[PDB]
Order: sequence, then structure tokens, then C-alpha cells
Amino acid sequence: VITLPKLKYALNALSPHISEETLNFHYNKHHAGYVNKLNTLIKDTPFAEKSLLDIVKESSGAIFNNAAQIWNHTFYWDSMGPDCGGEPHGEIKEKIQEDFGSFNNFKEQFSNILCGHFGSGWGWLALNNNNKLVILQTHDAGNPIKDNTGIPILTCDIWEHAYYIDYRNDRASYVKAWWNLVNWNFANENLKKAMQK
Amino acid sequence: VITLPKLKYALNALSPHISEETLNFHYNKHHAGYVNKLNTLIKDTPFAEKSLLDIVKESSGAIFNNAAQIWNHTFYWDSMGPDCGGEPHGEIKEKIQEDFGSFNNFKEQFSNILCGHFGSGWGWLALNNNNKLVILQTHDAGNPIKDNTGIPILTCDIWEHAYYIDYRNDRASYVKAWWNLVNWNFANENLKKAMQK
Ligand SMILES: [Fe+3]
Ligand SMILES: [Fe+3]
Repeated sequence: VITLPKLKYALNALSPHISEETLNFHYNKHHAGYVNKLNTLIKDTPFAEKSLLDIVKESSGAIFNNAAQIWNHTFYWDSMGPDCGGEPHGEIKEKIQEDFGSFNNFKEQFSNILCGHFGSGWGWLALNNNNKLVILQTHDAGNPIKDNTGIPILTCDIWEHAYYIDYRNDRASYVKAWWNLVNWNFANENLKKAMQK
Repeated sequence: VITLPKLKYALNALSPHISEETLNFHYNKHHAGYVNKLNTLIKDTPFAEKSLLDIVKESSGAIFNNAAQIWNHTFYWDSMGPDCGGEPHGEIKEKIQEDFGSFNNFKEQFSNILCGHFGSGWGWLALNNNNKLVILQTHDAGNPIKDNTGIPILTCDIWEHAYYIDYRNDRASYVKAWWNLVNWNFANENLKKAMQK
């Protein structure tokens, strides 16, 4: 029953910023891996009929690890696109200006958070409870939904598997390149959703 | 200032099990990077003149993260060598037999926890305080000394950088290959010292 959601673009679509190779390993291997392990762990428990998010919300241990990673990855693929990147636009542009001063303030702060996360984890743009954009970081499979720290708008995966093929130990160049990939229309979809609450 | 202790072998001495390319990034980028970064963090601080192990035992935060990783990597490199691997011999052969039934019991339990570790971390063979060999796992920069959980005898790095170049997402092949590299002498020397107390 839990299926690996489809990419909205081709395996080559993020090149040269993230490679076709990477997306093959990250999506066809790692991401699919979390779906298959989750389906195994929940087959005959209370979790089998519950939704991905409910699982994420109520689970712990190995089930949460795989559940959250599935959700995190889907959010990550949708956080990017071909023909995306550069300056923001629409509502998210106006809110990033309001809540961080300027786009440039946000980008640098986000990049620094992304680059200094120790070990495996994620960076997030999130809407907190003051109806305010906020930069978070989570470790491993952690998630702002689980933490109740904010409603996700964008995410960027900082596990070594997300860049190691293309960038080796050079996380900073992966981060730089990711800005060419950021999908502002997903961000806008999420901000409108998130404001409704 | 703390230094990057030389390898006991050549860059390509662990191939084909761990390639020369991996060792180059793992040792010359990752491991050195931890050295340069710790030197800068302790520069003008109470720790500027303490030994690696004292910093490991006494600190937290980014300082702990870098010190612990220099230590954990040197132990990792010393845990391996060319013309090693295979069955254990001497004191470690015997104590493993006693504490786990047989070598194959240990190798399978140790492969399982090495493969099972979620996110970044380390597998350990250690002497616990009941004078018993046990398998420990630590997350991120953690080691058993800091944790007072045991005396390390052998370690194996599970961060994706340790294997991603050679094995991609296939952690289990890296662990299978690692068995061809296990330095039982280093193990023996550690058990002797450890058993002395
Ligand atoms: Fe990932
Ligand atoms: Fe490492």
C-alpha cells in the first residue's frame, strides 16, 4: 500500500547541479529503500492502514526512521525542479523579504545552516506559529512536523549520499548548486496551504 | 597543536576492499579537515594545550565533534591493514570464542549492527566493565571512552563517506569487504592493554 511517489521531472532534470547518477541512487535506491523497509515493518501492526503523515506523527524507532525519510525525500524532490532556482517570486518572495530582511539574508543564513550541520540531516524553511518564516535544522530523519516546530515550505537534504557522487566532501558546492534547483512554486503552494493552517 | 598521525600503510594498501580514492578523501580530506578544524576551535582556549584524549573526555559541542572524529578515525585506520583480515588469532580469537560462542557469531552480530545503524556513526568491539567483549554502536562522533561504556579494541566507520565512492548505497558490501582488512594484531594489543585496565 505505501508507494514511492513519482518524481515530477526526469532523472536528468537537475543537471549539472545534481547528476542523473545521483538521482538514480538517491531516488531509485535510497528513497525506494525506505518505502520497501516501511512496508516490511508495518505489514501486520496498527500502522498498516494509517497514512504516511499519521505514521510519521505516531511512530518511533525504525518505523519512524523509514516513514519520515520517505516523506522528507518526497518533500525534497518537490522542493526542486528544472527551470527553477535564482531569485524567489510570488508570495514567498514577499515573505522572505518581510521575515529575513531580504532574499540574500535568507540564502546566506540557510547556506550556513546547511553547511554546518554535523552528521546526517536536513535544513528547512518553515512557517512557525507567529505566521513567520523560520530556518530549522533536523538531524537524521527528524522533521518539523514531528517536532511541532513549524509547517515545512522547503527542505534540502544534507546526508552525504545527496552530494557525495558529484561533490565528494565538498558540501558547500552542493549547497551553492542547489540554489539553481529551488522550486518557488512548490514554496508558494506550501505557504498558501500553511497560512490556511 | 594536534597532528594527523601517519597511516601505517600506503593509500592503496586496503584495495580492492577500500579503494585508493576513498582513502584519499577519507584520510586526506575528512580526517585532516577534522585536524585543521579542531586546531582553530581550541586555538585560544583552555584546551589549546591538552591531549586529543583529554579534549575527547572533557569537552562538548563542535570541539567534541572534531576531536572525537580525529580520535575515531586514527582508531579506524589502525583497526585495518594489508595482509590482515581472515580469522582472528591468539588472545582475541580465544576471547571472542568465549564471549560470543565463535568467530562467525561475532562477525554476523557485528555485521548486523554495522548495517543496521541509521544515519552517521561507528561500530565498536569493546571491553566492557564485566571484562566481557561486547559490540557497541555510537552515533555521529560518539565513542565508548566518553560514554564510559567500554575500552575500544576495534572500530569500523559507518558514515556514508567511508564507503559511498566504492559501494554507493550498498553498506553491506562495504561491511563484507571490511572483514578482509581487520587488523587482529591491533585488536590483540588493545585487549592486552585493556585487560591490564
Ligand atoms: Fe537522502
Ligand atoms: Fe569517516
